[PDB]
Amino acid sequence: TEESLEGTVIYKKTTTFEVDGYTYQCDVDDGSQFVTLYNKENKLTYEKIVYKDTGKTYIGSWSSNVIEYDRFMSQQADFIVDQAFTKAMADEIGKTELMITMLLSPNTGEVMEVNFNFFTFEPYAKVPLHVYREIEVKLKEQIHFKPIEEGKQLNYIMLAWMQKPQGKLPPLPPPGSL
Amino acid sequence: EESLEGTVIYKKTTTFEVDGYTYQCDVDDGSQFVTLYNKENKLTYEKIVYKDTGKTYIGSWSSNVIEYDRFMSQQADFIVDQAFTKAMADEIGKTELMITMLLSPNTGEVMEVNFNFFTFEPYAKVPLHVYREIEVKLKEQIHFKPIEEGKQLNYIMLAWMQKPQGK
Repeated sequence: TEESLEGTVIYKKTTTFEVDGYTYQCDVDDGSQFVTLYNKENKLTYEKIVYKDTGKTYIGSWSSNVIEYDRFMSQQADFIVDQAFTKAMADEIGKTELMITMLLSPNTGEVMEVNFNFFTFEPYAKVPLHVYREIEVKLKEQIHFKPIEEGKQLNYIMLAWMQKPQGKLPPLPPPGSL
Repeated sequence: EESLEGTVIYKKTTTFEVDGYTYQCDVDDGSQFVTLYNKENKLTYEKIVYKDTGKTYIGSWSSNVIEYDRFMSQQADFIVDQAFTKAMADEIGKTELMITMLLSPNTGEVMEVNFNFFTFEPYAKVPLHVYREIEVKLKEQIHFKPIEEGKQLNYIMLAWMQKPQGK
């Protein structure tokens, strides 16, 4: 809980990180210094979102056209991201935001893959790999949304958002069923 | 040498009346998220707000609610650790329990405690007396001084994630 950012940039160029139990790929565009960080087992990182029946591109933007809104699950995803960072990291990060992407099954709405985007000149580029791994694992374990409307027809459902860790309280729990 | 139970205890919304206390287990069927609490608790679903305005308090590392007390935080962690046996802790693995203490913004005493986990996690096989013990001990032993924004809230929420080490 007192672990901080590392002193030097970890994700500086295209690299593979083989750690105990998992491998992450770090892809860096040299001109923009934009980083795409993902479990190397992921297959959909650069895949086009299409209607699976036809291969035609899906170009909607409103999430209610692909998933049923769920307040708790949405806030829990935000909480998982926020809670992975210590106060020391969050204080060093300041106002800069991380991009997180969850790729959902269009059948079950479960999180199949997670990936991260940020720039090498941002504080996210000094965040220890185990933080990103923890986010990936927890999102995959806990989060799902019901596919609806066009979402049921896609190859996958992409939920990408910008967030900064700030030390938020956990969400109010959903009420008990029955 | 008590271990986790063989089947999930907290599978659906249920009231557990045992000799000496009653716990409510609320389970959201879609998420399989469990909220486990003493049925006498009233604040489990109460929004934390600034009492003067009713505006929601989101929580932030930049907003102090209590005076930092390392030793008191260590006692809270010790209570949670010691309530589990080594056998339970070994079966639980890396998964963490969420514990929430709700404090008086006046006295900083722990008014209520509740627990959260998912039905598919090992915490859903932890005997009820473990949670009861944690609740009782936190309420009697743990207190913090409210300061700054904490004095302005309806209640102070201290929530954390912990994997028990076991007695």
